Formats: sequence, structure tokens, C-alpha cells
Amino acid sequence: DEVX
Amino acid sequence: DNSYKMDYPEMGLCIIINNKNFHKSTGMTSRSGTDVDAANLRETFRNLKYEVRNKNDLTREEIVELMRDVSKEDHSKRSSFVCVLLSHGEEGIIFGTNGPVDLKKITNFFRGDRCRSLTGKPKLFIIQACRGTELDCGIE
Amino acid sequence: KIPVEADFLYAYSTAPGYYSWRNSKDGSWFIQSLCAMLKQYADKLEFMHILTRVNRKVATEFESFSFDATFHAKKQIPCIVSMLTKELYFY
Repeated sequence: DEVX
Repeated sequence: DNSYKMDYPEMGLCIIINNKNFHKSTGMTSRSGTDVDAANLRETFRNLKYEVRNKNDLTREEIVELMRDVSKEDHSKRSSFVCVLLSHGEEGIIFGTNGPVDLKKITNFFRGDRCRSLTGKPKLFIIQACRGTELDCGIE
Repeated sequence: KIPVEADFLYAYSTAPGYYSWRNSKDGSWFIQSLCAMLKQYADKLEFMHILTRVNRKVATEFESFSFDATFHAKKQIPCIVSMLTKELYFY
């Protein structure tokens, strides 16, 4: 999981 | 009549702006997995009879440029307009590969007086980007 | 004569001021849920109802994982902003  | 007339010759356009790789100078990390989104979206909207156009890694200028040109086209035979933006961002701003573009700016290209061919037609903007830095801790 | 901002719909992946989640291999929570729902209901439901399904899917079936306690076990709820004047169906 990664953020934008 | 209480629903949009979708019987025009073609369903409409569907611009998908997929930004994965950013310039070193910006300090923005690559958006891994965005290709899957770009690919998935392309298929779905294809099956909906839209004229899909994939644009990858565009600079803030190329984004405005594209939106400017797309608004100047004739949409009289088109039912709607869909615009998807996959990228980094913040409230009211989406990132081009070299810098931020405020949503309001590219949105204006399609508002009434600017794009008369789309007047009375649904202009949809689907946006996958951050809108700040808060985190939702959930409950239950 | 109608408003210039009328007939616009902004489907945001997350709530105002929040981060939005993306997965390295699966894609973003929002988009993958969006396409799923479109495929199944684009020929049965009105757009607003489809987006509501997406809200439930993203809000229910997804939760983050990370070794960084701060970004671990976080949730997301999309946000629909409609200024559409009529109902929208894809048929």
C-alpha cells in the first residue's frame, strides 16, 4: 500500500 | 424527460491521464500500480462505447494543452465527456510530471461558455489522487 | 439559460483533506472498485447508485497494511460531488  | 439523452451517435470521449513517473526535481515518487488502473479503465469505458484516449506521463503544460484542444473539438454528435486523472495531488490540485495544475483551471475549459458543444451534457471527472494528508482511523 | 457549473460530476477517490490509497500490484482502491461496479451495474443502475456501491465497497472491503504504525490499518471513503441536472444511465 502507498498513498497518492 | 428526467435523464440525460444518451442516444447521440457516439457515447463520447474518455481522456485518461495516467502519471506514473515524475521528475527527480519535484521529489514525487513513482505511482506503482497506476498502469493496472489505466488498463482496467480503458477496457471498462471501451465496453461502454466511449472513444478512449490514453495519455501517459504528461507535464503540467501538456495537461492544459490537451484539455484545451479537447474542448475545442466538436462534441455535437457525442453524448458525454469523461475525464480520468490518475496522479499525485492535493486539495484542488493534480500533479503533472513537472508541477501542479489546479483542477479549476482544466475544469473551466469545459464549462458552458467555453465548450458549447457539451452544454446540457454530463461532464464527468473521475480523480484518483490525494486531497490532503489526513488519515482515516476507522471504527467498529 | 443554465448555470455554467451545472452538469458536472467529480468522483473523488477520497474525502476532502485525506490521503488516497493505491496498491503496488492491484491498483488503487477507488479505481478497481469503480470498474468492478461499472461492469456489473452499468446496464442496470443509474450512475449515482453505481457510485454509491463503490463508496460501500471501498469503505468496507479495503484497509491498509504497512510496517509504519502511522499508516497502518487506515480506511478510505470516496466522495461524490454532483452538479448534474438529470439522471445518467449508460444505455
